[PDB]
Amino acid sequence: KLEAILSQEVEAEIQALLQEAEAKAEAVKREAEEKAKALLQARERALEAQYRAALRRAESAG
Amino acid sequence: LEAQYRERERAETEALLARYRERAEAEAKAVREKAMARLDEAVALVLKEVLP
Repeated sequence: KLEAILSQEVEAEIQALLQEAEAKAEAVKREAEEKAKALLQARERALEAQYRAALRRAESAG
Repeated sequence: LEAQYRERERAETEALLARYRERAEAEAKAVREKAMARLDEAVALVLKEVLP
């Protein structure tokens, strides 16, 4: 009989759901890694500019 | 990242200045020595026009 088994047909639909949201808990983290990363690509280029600029000034001064 | 970029430029922008200082006084020296051996010539040239 299905009684205890009756409950495993739900626990399988409500396991489908919980995996679909651990396929969103991965997507969210992808976007957030690609965000955190890009905030440091902007950090890299802007500093590089300010170091190109600081030595160029100090040459014209010299 | 800021911290080691600011410390990157500083440790070059003292060295560069220090070295430019060595060159400034040698390039001052490089025009003086030419001049004092082309000296009797300026003095002569000036003089011939201050006595009319």
